[PDB]
Amino acid sequence: KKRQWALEDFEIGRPLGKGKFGNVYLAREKQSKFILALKVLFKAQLEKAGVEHQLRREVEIQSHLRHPNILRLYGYFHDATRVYLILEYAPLGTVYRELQKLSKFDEQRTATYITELANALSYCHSKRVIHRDIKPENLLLGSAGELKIADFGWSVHAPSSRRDTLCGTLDYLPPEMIEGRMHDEKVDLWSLGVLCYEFLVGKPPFEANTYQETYKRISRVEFTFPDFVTEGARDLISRLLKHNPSQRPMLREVLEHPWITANS
Ligand SMILES: O=C(O)c1ccc(Nc2nccc(Nc3ccccc3C(=O)O)n2)cc1
Repeated sequence: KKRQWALEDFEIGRPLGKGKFGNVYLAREKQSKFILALKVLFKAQLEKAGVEHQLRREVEIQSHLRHPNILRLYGYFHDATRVYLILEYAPLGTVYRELQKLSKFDEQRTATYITELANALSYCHSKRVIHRDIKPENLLLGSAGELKIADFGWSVHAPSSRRDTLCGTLDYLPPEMIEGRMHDEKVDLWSLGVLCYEFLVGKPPFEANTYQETYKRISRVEFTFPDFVTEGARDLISRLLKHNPSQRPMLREVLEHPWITANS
């Protein structure tokens, strides 16, 4: 690295999105004309949530990991009242919008995203990095439409223990992370299972009206397949969404699954 920037090196463009600790803007590196994403955090909005030692992880991890399906993080710098992150810019938005845009995905688009996803995960896992936060809203799209994993905020070394207060929805967490038990790389395989189901049905398999009824549905692994989901998909999803971490497949089996060869 060896490059410390300032808000003055970038011409902020249109607001890409968000509203949490801050926003994400399209931005232009004045010197080289380079285009990227600049995510701003108000600093104050962070401290009062103690992410200090977690946003620290988001920045450090996502910085060293380099893979075509991982969103690259270039560097960062703090304002007088803020903290900006210099991220790779993903031209086609989040996968979350792609969904509200098509409702469901076909078996080739689902099989392909699941592929790129498994490869990308197999990499982080090659390095004991577990994401634990695979939402279709933490999945971007590169200029050629390839899936790109982002927001390694909840990322962590593994095997590990979850203190973590686990704020938002449970739609994507496995019985172990929700019943606050220990866990490993296998948590990212249950998530891959959910995504697959969501990419094909339009909603997650455990979706509920309350955090509490989802919690049940998850721990008891209670999910059903609408009539259109093909067998080959039910199979893979049923293989991934098994309660016992050790019984879920490896990524090879996922990248080799018969039905997975209905992609690109
Ligand atoms: O549709 C659009 O206009 C749209 C949405 C997304 C992108 N890409 C992009 N690139 C880099 C970072 C990034 N962060 C986010 C942007 C909005 C919401 C959440 C995030 C995030 O941090 O995951 N989003 C481009 C256009």
